[PDB]
Amino acid sequence: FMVSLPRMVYPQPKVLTPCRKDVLVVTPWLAPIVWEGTFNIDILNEQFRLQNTTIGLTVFAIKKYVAFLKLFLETAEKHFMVGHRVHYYVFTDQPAAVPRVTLGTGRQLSVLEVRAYKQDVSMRRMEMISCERRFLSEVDYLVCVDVDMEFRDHVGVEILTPLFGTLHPSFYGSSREAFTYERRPQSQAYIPKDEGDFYYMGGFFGGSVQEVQRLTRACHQAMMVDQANGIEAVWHDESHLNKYLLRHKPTKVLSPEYLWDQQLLGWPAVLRKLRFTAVPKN
Amino acid sequence: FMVSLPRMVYPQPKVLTPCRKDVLVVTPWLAPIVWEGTFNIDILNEQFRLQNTTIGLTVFAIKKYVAFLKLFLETAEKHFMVGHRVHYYVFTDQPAAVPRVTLGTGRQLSVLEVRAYKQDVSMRRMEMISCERRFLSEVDYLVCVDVDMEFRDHVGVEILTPLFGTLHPSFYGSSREAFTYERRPQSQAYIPKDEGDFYYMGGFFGGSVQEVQRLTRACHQAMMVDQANGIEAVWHDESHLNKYLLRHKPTKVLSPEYLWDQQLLGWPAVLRKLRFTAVPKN
Ligand SMILES: O=c1ccn([C@@H]2O[C@H](COP(=O)(O)OP(=O)(O)O)[C@@H](O)[C@H]2O)c(=O)[nH]1
Ligand SMILES: O=c1ccn([C@@H]2O[C@H](COP(=O)(O)OP(=O)(O)O)[C@@H](O)[C@H]2O)c(=O)[nH]1
Ligand SMILES: OC[C@H]1O[C@@H](O)[C@H](O)[C@@H](O)[C@H]1O
Ligand SMILES: OC[C@H]1O[C@@H](O)[C@H](O)[C@@H](O)[C@H]1O
Ligand SMILES: [Mn+2]
Ligand SMILES: [Mn+2]
Repeated sequence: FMVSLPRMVYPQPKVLTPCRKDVLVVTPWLAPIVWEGTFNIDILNEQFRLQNTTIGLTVFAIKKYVAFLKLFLETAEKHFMVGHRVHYYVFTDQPAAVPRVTLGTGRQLSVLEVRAYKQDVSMRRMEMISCERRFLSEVDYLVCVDVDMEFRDHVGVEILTPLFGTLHPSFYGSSREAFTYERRPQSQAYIPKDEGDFYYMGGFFGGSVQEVQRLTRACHQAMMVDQANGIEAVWHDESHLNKYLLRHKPTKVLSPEYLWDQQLLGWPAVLRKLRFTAVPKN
Repeated sequence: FMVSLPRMVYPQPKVLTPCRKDVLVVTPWLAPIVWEGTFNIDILNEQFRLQNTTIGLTVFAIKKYVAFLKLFLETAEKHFMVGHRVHYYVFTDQPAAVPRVTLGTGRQLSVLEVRAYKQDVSMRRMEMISCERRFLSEVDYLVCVDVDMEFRDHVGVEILTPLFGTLHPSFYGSSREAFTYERRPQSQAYIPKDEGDFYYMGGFFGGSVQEVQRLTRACHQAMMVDQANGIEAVWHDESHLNKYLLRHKPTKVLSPEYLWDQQLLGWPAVLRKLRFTAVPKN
């Protein structure tokens, strides 16, 4: 049950003025595409706080990638769901290498030890995410991200929805035939040249716990099939995520504001904010 | 559980071209505003058929308004949720005056006899809608409309969502201070001049059965309070609907395509289609 919003004073939305005219702000299946200027964060904050929403954030830091956790977590503290309940889940082969990061109130961190693999590290995240009962008991939404990243600006409840993917920053202006989907029919991830909505980035997806369990289960089952058949998708888990989201349309799509690489792509005018960005690495 | 969509061939959405640049297509709380050009109905049809969705449509035809049912129902047959399961619920004081209208397969009609009131006819719909157990057993969504209307074009599953309202065709270009909300603080429907997103039309709202029961319960309770206090809102149930939807934001908003009056307002260029329209009356 959702109680009433309180009185709020904010600018009237005007139907005969769009804020954003430069970009597509809704998918053809009526999912919002989240850009700056499309949301009033005060209204969304009220809505989600009235539900006491808890957001879980998963991150893998295996082998040398433990080095990325300090900046990841410190900047998450500045920018990620501030004001909301947050539970970080750090999956690592080196529990003792997890930095001691000071958290704001209502935020917690759990360290989950996993085995290190010798592509497989990236690909095994789906299996490892699909800690199932734990998440259902502890959080409302799961957000699943790469560790070699930093938050530079607001990443908040505007992302939350049953199922979301993020537009890959190298492909948002590309035609579908250019997308690097898996193109071999022998793979479970196969997508023909005349199919596809978007090319989603494997490093930032999420949703409700139920929908995230569904996705990671389906992608892990599809990768197992490929394994059995002696085929490895061109972009590993990302290929499978793309096949899933083609057949199960996300209920929001995040703009490239939410997964950017300023060294490789600069700062185009279409991006008002650079919210979550790649950290330079070998 | 939602099974996979089948392969489909359709135009790629392009992120750096919006279809609609002339109008706001998403609210500041990230609800789509449904205009022609914003949706691919093939994708939406697939999604909703995979769920075997059943849509209930409520209409009141009391006293002389029974005359409007033939055209209402015949045009609903041509345009309303065609291909989906539909259950019409016709609330009337004259069961024998309900015309015999031939229905397509998978569609049914029930006649529910009510008492006629001597404003009260309009206002009592909320109470009468909130047949509660019946709807929960028989339909997935409820759509609640005025009878003095005709379908002229497609009205389909693009509307379905947990909770929707429709932009009133006289006010979609107006500033909020011009909206005819109830302005007396003594009414439960009161909305101050600096509040309000939109002015929703009382003649077309809906949602999931749960959310529609919530709305009609809340509006009926608020009208009872007003009654007890000797105040009748300026626009009756519509005033209360507007207060509800201010405090409980709809998950889609329908454009004025979905409730138009061509005699009073013509056919502006911003309306690509006129889908559900007023029938001329005294
Ligand atoms: O040795 C490794 C390789 C990968 N990863 C995790 O897998 C994610 C995906 O790998 P990576 O970021 O290297 O892919 P890229 O973004 O360079 O294509 C990383 O962010 C880490 O979260 C890891 O923890 N250790
Ligand atoms: O005598 C009446 C008055 C109203 N209504 C029902 O209440 C709705 C709202 O009334 P009306 O359409 O007259 O409001 P208007 O659109 O003229 O302001 C009507 O469409 C009918 O569905 C009715 O059935 N009989
Ligand atoms: O073409 C797909 C690839 O594009 C790269 O820019 C990215 O580093 C890879 O991880 C993969 O997403
Ligand atoms: O101002 C509100 C009113 O606007 C009229 O156009 C309509 O006929 C009324 O039923 C009411 O909605
Ligand atoms: Mn990465
Ligand atoms: Mn009417």
